[PDB]
Amino acid sequence: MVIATIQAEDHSQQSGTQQETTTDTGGGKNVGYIDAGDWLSYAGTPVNIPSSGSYLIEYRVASQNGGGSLTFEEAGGAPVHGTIAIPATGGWQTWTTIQHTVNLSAGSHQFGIKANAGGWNLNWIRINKTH
Repeated sequence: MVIATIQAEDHSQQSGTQQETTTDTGGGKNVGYIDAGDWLSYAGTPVNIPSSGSYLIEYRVASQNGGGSLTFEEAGGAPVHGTIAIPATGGWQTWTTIQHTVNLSAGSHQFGIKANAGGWNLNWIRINKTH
């Protein structure tokens, strides 16, 4: 069950990145020019987590050469929720959905993404119930 979909370009603050048109399904925009240290804050759009427990976080990503990774966290960097490696997809507009699980506490969250290593683009993020 889907808690939220957040388009990557709908950040309230960012550092180091730039938006561009995407040719992924649904069109719109993606965030690109992502490098180590860069980040995206979604603090302007808090997401309500109905109950404490496991949530599946999905990322719609593209990467020419692989090697990237990100940290999913509370905006500001604490607490950190999880990390994920971003695989090569073979092109900057060749898209795939990756996922991992995190524990989240119940209540209103302001999420952020920190790039630990670049080389990837981001279309959207989706937060899902598991349990």
